[PDB]
Amino acid sequence: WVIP
Amino acid sequence: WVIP
Amino acid sequence: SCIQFTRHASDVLLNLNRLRSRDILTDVVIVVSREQFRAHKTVLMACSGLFYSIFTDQLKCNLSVINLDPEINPEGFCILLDFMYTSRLNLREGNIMAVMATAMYLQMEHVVDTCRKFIKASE
Amino acid sequence: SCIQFTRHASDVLLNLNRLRSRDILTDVVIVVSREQFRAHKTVLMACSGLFYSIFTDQLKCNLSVINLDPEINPEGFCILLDFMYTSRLNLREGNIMAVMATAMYLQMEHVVDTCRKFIKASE
Ligand SMILES: CSc1ncc(Cl)c(Nc2ccc3c(c2)CC(=O)N3)n1
Ligand SMILES: CSc1ncc(Cl)c(Nc2ccc3c(c2)CC(=O)N3)n1
Ligand SMILES: [Cl-]
Ligand SMILES: [Cl-]
Ligand SMILES: [Cl-]
Ligand SMILES: [Cl-]
Repeated sequence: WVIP
Repeated sequence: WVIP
Repeated sequence: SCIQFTRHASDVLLNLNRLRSRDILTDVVIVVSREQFRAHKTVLMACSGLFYSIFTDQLKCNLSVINLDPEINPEGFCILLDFMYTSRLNLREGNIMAVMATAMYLQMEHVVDTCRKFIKASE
Repeated sequence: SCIQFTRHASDVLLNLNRLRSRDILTDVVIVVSREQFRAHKTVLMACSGLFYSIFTDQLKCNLSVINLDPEINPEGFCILLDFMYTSRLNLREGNIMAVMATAMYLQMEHVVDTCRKFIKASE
């Protein structure tokens, strides 16, 4: 999971 | 396009 | 000896979401506590262990309406349906419990994992 | 304020290809010079400007069989259908002309672009  |  | 187009999968999903937003070739209605969500059976199956099991069943594969368990929260479902079509999860303090419960029921293992991690960080 | 799961789109496409390989919920047959290819209308539309136009048409959207132009090579189509479901293109000296011609007809702009580049390098 990432900060888009 | 890339070499997978 | 194949070549690969990096953005292809993302572009496919973006177009599938455009079809969903315009209600093009949607073939199922998911009913959650009277709220109704139109979607593509194939996308639901590709994202959820529960929908995969439902639509591979010889009788259920032909149903145009699926009713979820009454304990399922419509907002939690909506957030997860948005994630299915976009890879983006709108996870907030106010919805995390309903999102995790819905992802456990839908069998969306990666969503369950991030909810567990975010809850563990707040304790 | 969404979070994003990097591998989600790739995982969705991988599962859609698993459904295709097991012939699950395929809803169309594409006929190419007597060869037949089963597929999902939504995936075809998501990858091709031609299928997008065909399946948004109020009469054609209901067809279970689509016949392609007789000039279309079945091997070129097969390679492109594989690319649609995997992001991988089996581009070879022996098939590049048939793949480019099929991608131009199917309106798959990124495939046309790489074929043009590979042909230009060989001249
Ligand atoms: C297992 S083979 C397979 N073949 C095709 C499809 Cl459409 C599919 N979907 C699916 C199954 C289980 C799970 C998910 C999707 C998401 C998750 O967390 N668990 N699986
Ligand atoms: C343009 S809006 C839109 N909405 C939904 C879909 Cl399913 C779609 N597909 C599509 C259209 C045109 C092209 C492709 C896919 C690949 C290509 O090279 N050109 N387009
Ligand atoms: Cl029904
Ligand atoms: Cl998931
Ligand atoms: Cl027909
Ligand atoms: Cl393309």
